[PDB]
Amino acid sequence: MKLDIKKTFSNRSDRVKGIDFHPTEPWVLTTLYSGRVEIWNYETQVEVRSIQVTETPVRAGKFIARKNWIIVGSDDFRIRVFNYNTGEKVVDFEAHPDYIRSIAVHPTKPYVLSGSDDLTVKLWNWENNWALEQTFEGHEHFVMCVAFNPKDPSTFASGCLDRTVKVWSLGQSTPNFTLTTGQERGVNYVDYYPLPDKPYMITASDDLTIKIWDYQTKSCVATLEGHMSNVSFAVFHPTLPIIISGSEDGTLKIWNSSTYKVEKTLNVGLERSWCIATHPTGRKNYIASGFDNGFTVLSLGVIHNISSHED
Repeated sequence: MKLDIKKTFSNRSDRVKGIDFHPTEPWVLTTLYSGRVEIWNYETQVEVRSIQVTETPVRAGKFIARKNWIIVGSDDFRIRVFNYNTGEKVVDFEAHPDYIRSIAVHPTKPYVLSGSDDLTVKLWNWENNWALEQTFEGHEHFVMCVAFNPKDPSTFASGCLDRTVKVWSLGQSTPNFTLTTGQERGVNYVDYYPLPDKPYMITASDDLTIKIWDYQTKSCVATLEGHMSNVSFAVFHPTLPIIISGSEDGTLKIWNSSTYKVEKTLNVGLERSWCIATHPTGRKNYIASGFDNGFTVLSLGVIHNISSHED
């Protein structure tokens, strides 16, 4: 209901394009516009590893903690996987002949999805030598974001500058459905509400709007306005009744996920916001965002009756 937002750690660096939390260690992975990737322990404030991977932007990065890996994608067209304990480069392959925008990791099968400016999503299988298993075609502009449905990870969503979201089934060449968003400058980000109580998705656009979608009715539930520049992302928090968005206006916004009204605007002083992560297990309700001048990790904390000053 009412939240106390605390700044756990902020680190100034080059522009953070991708970010991810490790599920069991208090670490965040950041992928930078300079071609560097970094892992930081945000509780001790100590850098655990850094790698100059390339001299092009690294826009996408995720942990594959069950394999002790990070996986990153860069504008030089390549996907690279590193063991974060040894530093070994496990694989290095051309994934797409254009920029890689987004990487998603399946929760229980050895699958990774990549979305690209080449108009496609690709599925890679690490238990079959990182083979290209399937290319999902049908989008008509840059594929900006890919995300598995955490409630049914045999399906996933792609968001695209062609103004659509497509939801797909692994193994099938045509989408289960296509959502025409009416966000006329395209979709930069798509995410799922993670719990069973709502059949919802969410998109963010350069047209300054965030939209909530019902995948049963294929309808727009709500439109959230307030950002003054391109909206880079918007996500449902996995446990708290809020949506979190970030924008080239330099702010994070927190919105009520029931009424869709804004609640807070946070300016953490790092210029434009590009990316978001939420802790996989909800530990301390940690969230993290990457910006032009670095990243911040925040803890969310619910305010109970003793301190909420309701009387």
